[PDB]
Amino acid sequence: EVQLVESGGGLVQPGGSLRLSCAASGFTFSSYWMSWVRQAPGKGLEWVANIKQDGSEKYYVDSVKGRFTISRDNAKNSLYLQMNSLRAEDTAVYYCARGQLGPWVGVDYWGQGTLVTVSSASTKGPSVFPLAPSSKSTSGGTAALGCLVKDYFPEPVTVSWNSGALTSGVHTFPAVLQSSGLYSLSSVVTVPSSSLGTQTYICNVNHKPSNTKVDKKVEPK
Amino acid sequence: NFMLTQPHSVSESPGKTVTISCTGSSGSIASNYVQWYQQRPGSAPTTVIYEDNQRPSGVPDRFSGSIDSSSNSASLTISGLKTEDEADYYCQSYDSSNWVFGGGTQLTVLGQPKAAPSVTLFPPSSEELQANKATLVCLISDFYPGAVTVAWKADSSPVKAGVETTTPSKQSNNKYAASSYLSLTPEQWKSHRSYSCQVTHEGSTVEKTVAPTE
Amino acid sequence: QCVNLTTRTQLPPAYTNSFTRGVYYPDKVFRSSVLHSTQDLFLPFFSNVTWFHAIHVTKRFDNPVLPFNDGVYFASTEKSNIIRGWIFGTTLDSKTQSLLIVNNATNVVIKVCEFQFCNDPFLGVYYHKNNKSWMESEFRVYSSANNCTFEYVSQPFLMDLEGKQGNFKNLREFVFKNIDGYFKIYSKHTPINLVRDLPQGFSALEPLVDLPIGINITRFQTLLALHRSYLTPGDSSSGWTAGAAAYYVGYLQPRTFLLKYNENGTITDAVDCALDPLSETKCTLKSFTVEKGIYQTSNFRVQPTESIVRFPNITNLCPFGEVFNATRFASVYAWNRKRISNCVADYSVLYNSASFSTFKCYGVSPTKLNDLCFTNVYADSFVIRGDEVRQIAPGQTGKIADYNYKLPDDFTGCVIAWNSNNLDSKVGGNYNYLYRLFRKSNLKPFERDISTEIYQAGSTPCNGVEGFNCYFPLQSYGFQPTNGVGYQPYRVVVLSFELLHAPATVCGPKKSTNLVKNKCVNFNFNGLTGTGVLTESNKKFLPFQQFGRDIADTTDAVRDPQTLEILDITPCSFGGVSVITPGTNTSNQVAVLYQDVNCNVFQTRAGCLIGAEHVNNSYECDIPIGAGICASYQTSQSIIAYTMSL
Ligand SMILES: *[C@@H]1O[C@H](CO)[C@@H](O[C@@H]2O[C@H](CO)[C@@H](O)[C@H](O)[C@H]2NC(C)=O)[C@H](O)[C@H]1NC(C)=O
Ligand SMILES: *[C@@H]1O[C@H](CO)[C@@H](O)[C@H](O)[C@H]1NC(C)=O
Ligand SMILES: *[C@@H]1O[C@H](CO)[C@@H](O)[C@H](O)[C@H]1NC(C)=O
Ligand SMILES: *[C@@H]1O[C@H](CO)[C@@H](O)[C@H](O)[C@H]1NC(C)=O
Ligand SMILES: *[C@@H]1O[C@H](CO)[C@@H](O)[C@H](O)[C@H]1NC(C)=O
Ligand SMILES: *[C@@H]1O[C@H](CO)[C@@H](O)[C@H](O)[C@H]1NC(C)=O
Ligand SMILES: *[C@@H]1O[C@H](CO)[C@@H](O)[C@H](O)[C@H]1NC(C)=O
Ligand SMILES: *[C@@H]1O[C@H](CO)[C@@H](O)[C@H](O)[C@H]1NC(C)=O
Ligand SMILES: *[C@@H]1O[C@H](CO)[C@@H](O)[C@H](O)[C@H]1NC(C)=O
Repeated sequence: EVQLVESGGGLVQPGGSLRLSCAASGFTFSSYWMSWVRQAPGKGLEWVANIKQDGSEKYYVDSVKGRFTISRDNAKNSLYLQMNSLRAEDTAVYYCARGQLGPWVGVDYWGQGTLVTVSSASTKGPSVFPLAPSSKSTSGGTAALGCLVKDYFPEPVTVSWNSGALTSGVHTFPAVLQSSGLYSLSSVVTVPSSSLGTQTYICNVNHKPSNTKVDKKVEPK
Repeated sequence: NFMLTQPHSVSESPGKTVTISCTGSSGSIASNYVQWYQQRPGSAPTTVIYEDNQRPSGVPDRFSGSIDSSSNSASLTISGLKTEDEADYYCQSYDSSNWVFGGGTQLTVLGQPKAAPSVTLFPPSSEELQANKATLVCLISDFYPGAVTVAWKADSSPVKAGVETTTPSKQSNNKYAASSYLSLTPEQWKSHRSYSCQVTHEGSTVEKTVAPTE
Repeated sequence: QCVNLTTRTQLPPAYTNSFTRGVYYPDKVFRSSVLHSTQDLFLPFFSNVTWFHAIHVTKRFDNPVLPFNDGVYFASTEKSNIIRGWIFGTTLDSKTQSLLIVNNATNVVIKVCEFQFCNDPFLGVYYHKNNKSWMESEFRVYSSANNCTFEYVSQPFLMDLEGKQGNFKNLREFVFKNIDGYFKIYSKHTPINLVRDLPQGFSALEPLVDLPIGINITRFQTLLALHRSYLTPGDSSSGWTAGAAAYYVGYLQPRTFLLKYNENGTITDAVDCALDPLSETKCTLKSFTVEKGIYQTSNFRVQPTESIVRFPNITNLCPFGEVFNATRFASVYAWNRKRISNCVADYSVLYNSASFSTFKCYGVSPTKLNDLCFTNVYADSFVIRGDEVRQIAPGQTGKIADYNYKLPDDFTGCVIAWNSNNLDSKVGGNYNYLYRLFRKSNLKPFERDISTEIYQAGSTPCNGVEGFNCYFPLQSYGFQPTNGVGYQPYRVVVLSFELLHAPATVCGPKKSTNLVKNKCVNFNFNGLTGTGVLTESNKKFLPFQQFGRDIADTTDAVRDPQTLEILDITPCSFGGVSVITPGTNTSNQVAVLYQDVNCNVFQTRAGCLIGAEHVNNSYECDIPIGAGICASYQTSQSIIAYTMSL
């Protein structure tokens, strides 16, 4: 029974350098072929690189040719992958692949993997827009309330209403990716229209990476 | 330029035998070994077929493979089609010092049949437009199946840029909900006649019209 | 219908000790004054038994879905009759047959069906305002059942619904078993005045019912009854009472027991055989009284731990180097034939490299090649352009496949192909390589032809000169440095392996584990699977021998092949478990004696003696042991060992 552990990702960088490691146990590292395989989230499988059991011969794909490097050692039973000059396409999940005899037998070994994403947006102030639909007819999805969160990075956002006092009927739509790779989402709650002026509605938005907590009252137009 | 061609949605069938074909174009796939890889969605992949005729230990004997050199295609056959088959499959080859992988063949399908989609509009308010912003959001929910298209109609010409749509999400109503966002400018907002956001489904089209007059 | 509970503060389960509990009648026969031993599933004495609480005074309500092993032991010290019944099943989702055994206030029924169970079945008891009696109305055990096979109604046991907080007055035990699909229930009501730490009394459990059901049981749950008086609001969320109750759950395991019977055939005492050496001595002698003397109960044998393998050294590398690293390659119509034999096969460098383009192995699978030993290995070699490489495989037809080189349809070999364009062609191209374009007929497999005659195509002979309707079957190949990839030269080497009646000469590499000595291990040195220690000997061997025997004709000396050490073979250990007993009405402890096993603990000449203290003084001895040393019970007082006095 062979353990494979990968921990090399978890941070975003455009055109920088990253170091990924796969740890293997339960077998002899210096007698079988090794490889690295990645896949895009929501897309198919593709091959990245392979290396001989002694590290003498290494090969990559033509897309990553010129850059990239792979090295190994048998004393501590580990595989080393180093990357440089990354691009936006490199959002992928990388598995360290282990061989049996050569490149014809099969991959047949996929370590669990590590999620690797790359982005250029570090941290920006979120925008809060508690929309107030003062004039709206009945027989709709939302009677009268609105809250919008736009231009924030990265996920997630703690969205609360009335400091968490109300929790029934709260529906929070998932974030959408815009043309610039920016997140935006809205949350709606169903409340009677007769309490527009008789009840104070406050949308609470908290961002942990941005350390911003903004509470905004809802006032009808 | 070695590559492998295989479909993306096949074997949507209960309890009988169905074959999946993967073929190449640049060279003969029968020269080298081709293997089939089988992956949990959201977990680590595995392998169902290796050496092109055998299977790893513990793999049930339902899966089988064959090679047809006349059509230059590789066939993977599943017999049982039990409840443990929710996967996407790949065919992998070896041309010369490089590995090539297949596109992927998704296999997942092993009270009211129709739900009316509730569709809502939220035009930007005075607070939005005073900050040089205009966010129009098109919300759709309670539809089945979750295969819908969201489009925006202007006064005399459909738009192409500035519209973003997210994949539907599973809510607590045995249905799905989707959202669309549009970024616009106040100049064209007041220079038009009536805004429309239309959504299409299986034999259904719901259209909604609003006016800039408030 | 059912409702869900709310989270609250509970109590962790504790563990208690059983005291001669869990004994029932193993058969339906009568035995009088008989000490009979049977193999059946009972509860071991002084074993760890899982304990649960049910007392309110807080709010303890813990009924997990415990697994059902082979036989369970359920003992309840019920006083106020809070316990109601039990349920069984495997998944409890209306997919498999499941049991429902409830002792209701009016009658006892046994219904086995596919009842839809909730996460916590229970029975609800209310206190009426006008009526001063406790009655049960919430019958929330399941939702519905579809179809089933077996149903039974027992005797109408009278049930008390009033719960109190006083001490317990009755003890009830239940044993549930499932052998060959037959359900077994054993129970007996035994009054007692105790609350905790069940007494050491003995009470055999008589059979009650033998319901034939024939299903699978792997999970079970317990049903409890709560009360809703005027103090509680009456909602099953945070305010309720359950009186005072307690129940014990134990698991049965198979053991051998010696059962004592009296003149009226009731079980009085039970003795185990795998619990105490004194109990083993009692149950081996088939008597409850043991006198003084030596006794043999069982034996003792050590087991091997590891399994080492040391195959002989391999250094006969096959000539695979120059056949692949060959400067000159023959033509296709004159392909070379080289026989490789009498060497250790090494395909490790063959598949670990990647300069080759084709690694297809027909007939045999290349994943196991080092474990296969063949008699003859052949290797051909020829050069062919990149287009006619798929024609090498059997079944296909073409110019090369039928006029120059044909392979049989039952090929069990391998084909190796790689590209070499710069080496096989200079700037001007190579023209020294010949191939056949015409032939009289097809070519049999593994047949080559050397003749360069004039091929005849028409009916009129051309009288052996160049002309029309007859040409040269042998033609030259043109090569270019800047041609296509498919027109580049490729070197193809075909390996063929065959089996004959001769002994195998080509074998794959073997592995060798590290040598562990002075331990009871298992080894296989090419001629025997011997288990034992490997000591260092002082006797040399002549330089032609690998084995070695003794006077008694036993292989006890084998030379290690890779460093040439002479190692002896000795069995690990074996013997018997002898015991000395002071006798009856004198003592209760015994001491274990080994016949020849070498190790409170005293190293005697007659083996290993434990549990007896050696003393230097000598008295007259009564219990013989051997080698001039006896044992006796002498002053508290314990068993001593000493040299006997003449
Ligand atoms: C032909 O010669 C090459 C060149 O040495 C051999 O390739 C070497 O194989 C050995 C195996 O022990 C490796 O340790 C070296 O790293 C390899 N060197 C190079 C430069 O490739 C090859 O093994 C030879 N062919 C055969 C079949 O013996
Ligand atoms: C029962 O098990 C517990 C923990 O598993 C242990 O502390 C206790 O000593 C055991 N009881 C006996 C009688 O061995
Ligand atoms: C007692 O419970 C059993 C279990 O199903 C049921 O069949 C019986 O009708 C109940 N008794 C009364 C009086 O309802
Ligand atoms: C219905 O009863 C039959 C016995 O007559 C049994 O074989 C069958 O399994 C039952 N149905 C289900 C769904 O278990
Ligand atoms: C009962 O379970 C055992 C072990 O799980 C299995 O071998 C047997 O086939 C099962 N029988 C039925 C009737 O389900
Ligand atoms: C059992 O046998 C003993 C011995 O004679 C006798 O005293 C006792 O009354 C008997 N009990 C029964 C229930 O027969
Ligand atoms: C066995 O072979 C190894 C090298 O493969 C060598 O070092 C060792 O001395 C050999 N053992 C002998 C000759 O007894
Ligand atoms: C018994 O074993 C011990 C340690 O293994 C050793 O010192 C002693 O000499 C042995 N006794 C005999 C009689 O060989
Ligand atoms: C017994 O007495 C002798 C007297 O010399 C002494 O050497 C020996 O150690 C004693 N043995 C014990 C077990 O006390």
